[PDB]
This record gives sequence, structure tokens and C-alpha cells, in this order.
Amino acid sequence: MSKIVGVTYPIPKRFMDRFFKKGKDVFVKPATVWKELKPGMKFVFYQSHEDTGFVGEARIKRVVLSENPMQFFETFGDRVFLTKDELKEYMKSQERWGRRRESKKKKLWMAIELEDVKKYDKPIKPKRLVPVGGQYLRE
Repeated sequence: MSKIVGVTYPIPKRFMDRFFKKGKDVFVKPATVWKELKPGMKFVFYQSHEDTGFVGEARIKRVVLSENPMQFFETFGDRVFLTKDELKEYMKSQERWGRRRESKKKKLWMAIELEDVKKYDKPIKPKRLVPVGGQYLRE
């Protein structure tokens, strides 16, 4: 339904564990998800395909909207799923391996506050495939 409930992401690296480690982490996006992403949803952490998907979930809260990703790494840093070291190699990886993902200007990045991070100790079978772009979980 249009009520939604949350979004689900596989997370491109092993930093799914971050949210379960500290119980409250910050997932950053270089503008990918649309206006369904509101403060007061859930964020289900997808694991892998086959019968073994969805490693856990959490609750989406106050999103910090800023054009510089380094704003999130000076404010949170430790609280963000990846570090600034992971950021700089990631952006380089997109522009040197992804043909030439460059830009004359910077874009609006978003830092989602993830609190109350729940765990699926049960292997939940995905109802559909969750790519790097991620899927909108709606009730």
C-alpha cells in the first residue's frame, strides 16, 4: 500500500554488521531513494540471495540532508556504516572503473539515522530480489 513501511538494502560491503554491532548507526546515500524515505520508517538489511536473505532490520529516523558526504564523517564518522577512507576509495572506484563517473558540481547526499536495529536470526526467504539500488518494503 501507499503507507509503505520501509526500504531494504543489501549494502555493497560487509558494513551490514555495523548496525547490529552498535544498535544505532547512520546509512548514507548519494541521492538514490525518493520521498518515501521519511523519518519514522524501518530499514530491513538484506543479506544475500537463495533461501538465506534479510540479516536484520532497523528504524529509519532523522535524515541529515547535505551536499558534502564529509559533513556526515565530521558530525558522525564513527556512527556512519562506512568511514571517510571507504568514501574516498568508493568515489574513486566509480570514476576510474565506472567509465568516468565525474561531475562539475556535488549532489545532495542524505544521512539516514538508523536506531532500534533488530536481528533476523531466522533465514528469511526474499519475496523478490533486492539489487544494489534496493527495494521499497510496503505493507
